[PDB]
Amino acid sequence: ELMIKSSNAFDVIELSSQIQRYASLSKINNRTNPILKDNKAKEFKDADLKWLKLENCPTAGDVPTTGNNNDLQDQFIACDADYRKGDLSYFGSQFEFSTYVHPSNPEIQRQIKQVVSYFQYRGMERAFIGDAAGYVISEAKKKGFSAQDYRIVLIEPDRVGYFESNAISYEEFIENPSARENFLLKATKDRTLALAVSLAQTGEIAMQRDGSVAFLEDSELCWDTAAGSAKSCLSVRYDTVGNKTELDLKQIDVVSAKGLSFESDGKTKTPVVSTYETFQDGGRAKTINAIECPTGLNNRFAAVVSSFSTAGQNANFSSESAKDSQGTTQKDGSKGPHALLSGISLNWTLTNKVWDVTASIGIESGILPTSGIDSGSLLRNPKSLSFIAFQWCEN
Amino acid sequence: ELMIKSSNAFDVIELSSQIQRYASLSKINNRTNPILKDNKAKEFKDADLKWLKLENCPTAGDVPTTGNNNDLQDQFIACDADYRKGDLSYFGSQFEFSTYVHPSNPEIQRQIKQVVSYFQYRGMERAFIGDAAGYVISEAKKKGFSAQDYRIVLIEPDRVGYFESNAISYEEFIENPSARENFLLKATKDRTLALAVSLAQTGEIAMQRDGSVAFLEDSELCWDTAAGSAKSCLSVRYDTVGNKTELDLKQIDVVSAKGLSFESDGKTKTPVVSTYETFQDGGRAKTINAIECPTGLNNRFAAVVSSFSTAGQNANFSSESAKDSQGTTQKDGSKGPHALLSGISLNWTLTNKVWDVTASIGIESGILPTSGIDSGSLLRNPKSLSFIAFQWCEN
Amino acid sequence: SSNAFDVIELSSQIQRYASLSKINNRTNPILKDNKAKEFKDADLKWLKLENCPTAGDVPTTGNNNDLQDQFIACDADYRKGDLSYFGSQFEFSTYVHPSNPEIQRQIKQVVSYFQYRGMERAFIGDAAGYVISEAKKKGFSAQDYRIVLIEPDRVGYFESNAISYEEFIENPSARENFLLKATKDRTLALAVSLAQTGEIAMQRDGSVAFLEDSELCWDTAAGSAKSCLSVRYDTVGNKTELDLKQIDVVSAKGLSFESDGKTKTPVVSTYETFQDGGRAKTINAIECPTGLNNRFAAVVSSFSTAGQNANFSSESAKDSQGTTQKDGSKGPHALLSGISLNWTLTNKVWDVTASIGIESGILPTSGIDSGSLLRNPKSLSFIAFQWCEN
Repeated sequence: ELMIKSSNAFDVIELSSQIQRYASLSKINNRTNPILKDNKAKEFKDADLKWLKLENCPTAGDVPTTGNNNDLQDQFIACDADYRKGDLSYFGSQFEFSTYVHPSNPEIQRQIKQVVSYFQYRGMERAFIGDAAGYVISEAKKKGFSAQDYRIVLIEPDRVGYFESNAISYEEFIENPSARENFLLKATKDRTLALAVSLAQTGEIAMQRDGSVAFLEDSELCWDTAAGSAKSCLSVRYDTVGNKTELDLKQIDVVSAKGLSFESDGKTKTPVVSTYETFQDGGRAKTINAIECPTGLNNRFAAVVSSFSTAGQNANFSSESAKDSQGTTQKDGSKGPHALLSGISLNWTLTNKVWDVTASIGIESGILPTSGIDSGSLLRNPKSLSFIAFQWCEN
Repeated sequence: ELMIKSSNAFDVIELSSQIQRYASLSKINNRTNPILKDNKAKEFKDADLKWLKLENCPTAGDVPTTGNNNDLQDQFIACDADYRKGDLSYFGSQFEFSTYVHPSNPEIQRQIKQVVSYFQYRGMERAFIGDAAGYVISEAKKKGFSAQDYRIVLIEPDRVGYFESNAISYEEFIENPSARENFLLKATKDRTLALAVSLAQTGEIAMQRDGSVAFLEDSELCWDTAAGSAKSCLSVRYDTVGNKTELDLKQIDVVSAKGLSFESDGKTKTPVVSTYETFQDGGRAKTINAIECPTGLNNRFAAVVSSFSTAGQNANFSSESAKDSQGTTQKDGSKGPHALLSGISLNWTLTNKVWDVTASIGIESGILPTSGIDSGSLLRNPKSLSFIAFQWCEN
Repeated sequence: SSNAFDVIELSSQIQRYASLSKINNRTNPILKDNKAKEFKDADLKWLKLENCPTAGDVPTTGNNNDLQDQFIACDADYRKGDLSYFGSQFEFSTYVHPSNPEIQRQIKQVVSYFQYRGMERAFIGDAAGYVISEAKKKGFSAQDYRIVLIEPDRVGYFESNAISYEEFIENPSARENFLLKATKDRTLALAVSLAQTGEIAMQRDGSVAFLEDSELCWDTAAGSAKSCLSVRYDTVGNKTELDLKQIDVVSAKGLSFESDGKTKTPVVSTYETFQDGGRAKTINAIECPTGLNNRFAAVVSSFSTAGQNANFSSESAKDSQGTTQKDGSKGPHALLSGISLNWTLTNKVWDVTASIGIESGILPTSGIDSGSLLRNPKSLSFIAFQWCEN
């Protein structure tokens, strides 16, 4: 049906839907919602609706615009709009709040709990605000407007707003003539009779792509998966025991990263990675490519002893499951028994994105030839050695 | 007017989406969803909807509050809501579950698989439930819900609720008069004719701040970035081959964390972090500060040999790229050749967030003087030693 | 029924379509031409997927594994109701594509016409009311919102007459003025062109992205700047970062990362010593994530030449009672020539063995240790490292 039964009922919904849209927003035209900057638990916004109009109106409203009148602006009602019309005449809205610290917007100091909008009845006979109410409720459903309560109220002026001296639910106004005229008594001359439209702020508020809206405390971000109907979720939770926040990824079996860094006592590192290393024949350094470091982090390295013997070049330690060790070179150049050991040196230097590792094993004197890779009292870059190389980045 | 059908339908979808919302939350107002604590496979909730109302209602419902009434309390339906009216009248909902361990919530014992909400038909000609159901499907599309999988059922009571004895798809009820009239034939006086609603959300549904809307399977969470037009995305996926979920973060170059923990065969670890260590002059114990462990984790330490010789005090190993080693102290007190080695001990003890590290090197007898840091057959906490200290936390 | 919802829903979808160069990683078909104007028809074949029972025009990725981006359903027909879909008029401008010689234009403008078929033509003002209220509800603005009469043109239609929505509503003289020109050579229609003026929400299908530098945040009791995360692009390193650093601890189950293109898990360590008796040591291999293989490395921590006559199992102190002499008794510690640590993976268990070479002529000629070799000695502690990699 595209025919408007009651123009007035239509207007009540049209205005209400925009009040709802406004109450759901933390930002408007990329600026904080004005209503959220104060810290009182209540505020009454006036029937003239200046507070709902753009600040670039001929008469300037309270709703922020972007830097430029250049761009299209988000808006709620026309600059000249007036809803103080008809039998149900807009009377203003009561906003209720609670204190709120937004995790990322410092300008926000409270959050909307509930918005109660009042539409004063100006029909000749008070009782038939009941009929008026019903057409509003009908029109809500027709226009897909979802409010959380409709009530008939009596409101008196307050210190800075209005309060409800008496309230009766819509249902009990039509379907309970005992409570109905129990309520209309109180309709004295400094009280205003009105339809009250309540909007509760629920978990249904949309997560905006600008990140202006936070996930509720203890809520979860979830995926459907091919595992079936079980959802895979993650969350940020705060534990009072220890007073630390946690990004809880434990419903997921594997977190799969590319680059990865973390902090240890203030310092930033990447996870250590390790390799098994031995020297090649010939007595030269073992060259190991330096890992690539993320921005701002420097290369680190450590070599530690795994296996060793005093055989020097006469060995093969490259297999992780067995060691071949043929003895120490004797003065006549032949392989003899394994000499006794006095020390091991492992040195490393980074040049040009390559680590050069050098080593020597010190042995008892008088065994080795005077000259050569194994000579004097030293086995140089020996094959009779395996080490584990550790690499990581840090700042 | 016969737009009583569309209005009845609006309420059906309104209630059904709140029921679906409730079913998707493991916590409500910071407390475990009451329906997830038990361990049965199914449960039927009653048409009176007490279970869906807040416990702070004049007549208390079962939905928890935060405790502090100052707080915004999330809610699903009004305290005086009653959806047992109209041609499609709420009759209760069937929840099916599977057993479940929540990694961070010990109070949870099961997981919702699905919820079906039943609306019994109170029209006097049964055949016209198809017509009523069409309005429901229409109200569903308007709110972003799927138009598929609606069913017309016959349900009967048993001790734990109502079960379906017969079912036909909305589509077959409409198009296949033979199937329709065969289904209706089983609609005996003892069975309740109902529309079975199980809402499914289209991909266009907005994400909500309570987390109750999950991402579609294979959907990603994406950010615009200064890199240009390409998005940067993460996703949660289930591999049917390995039967594991993965949080794929690889499309991002670096995952940058503060504290970090992970699991290895059921145990919680932090990443190993390492320092290069040597003893300072004088032969005394060394102190290394313990890393700060996340709540619940305990400090671990391991020291491994990197370089060593029998020089004892006559050495400097503090550089990673060179070693100064000047031989073992002889009996006259002068530096001599390097003595031969029998062993190396690295020892460590945790005291008040400090690791006390001691070391010694056993050597052949009859070299060292009889007194001093290096004496007898022992080099105490020698300088001629470098070791890598590994630290991590675990439970 | 759902007429007003439908008008805005179709119009938004068409607008979305219009705004897209590719649909399902294939060129938007409407761009593969060079004409300045095209009218697309009421039956909406052009907006339906090609894989519909009756083929539509919207391309497909080819493989049905993933959900195919779509606009309307295969059976959709919006030619009902008092606001009945009449077709969409697109205006284009010239374009030269860098890689596809068939793309020769880009969209400049689209308007969707919904013809009026209500009992009384005057009631189109009411119908336009529901539409505009729905449109604004969803964060849209209509561009030149107007009621029109259209006649067939060279291409598509031209608007022979038009009245703004406000004029039709607030000027009864302008309205019948317009309404009387409604002859048989024209169709009465609502002309809808939607612009997104509200900020939009993140969506279940993941099609909408967080804005550059947006933070995704969670309320907590810890307060500000402790529960937010973001993806930012560092302009100096030209790298993207997932920034979790506000949160005290990221707590994972399994975890993998890449080192120079290779996938790893973090190394995990244990303190190990051999049991009495010279037997080999078994260490259970950690569980690897799908497609990774086990790695192991043992390194020396403490040792002596005591062999069996020792206890190194305590991390804080070492007992070493000397080397077994020829008569089988405990004597002085022998001198050393080497240490081997060996390991082999067999059926999810790492078998670890060790030997310490020592000076000859000390050990007895038979027994647990003989010759010049200590096998799997107690006088040793090593650190064992495990990780997975591909």
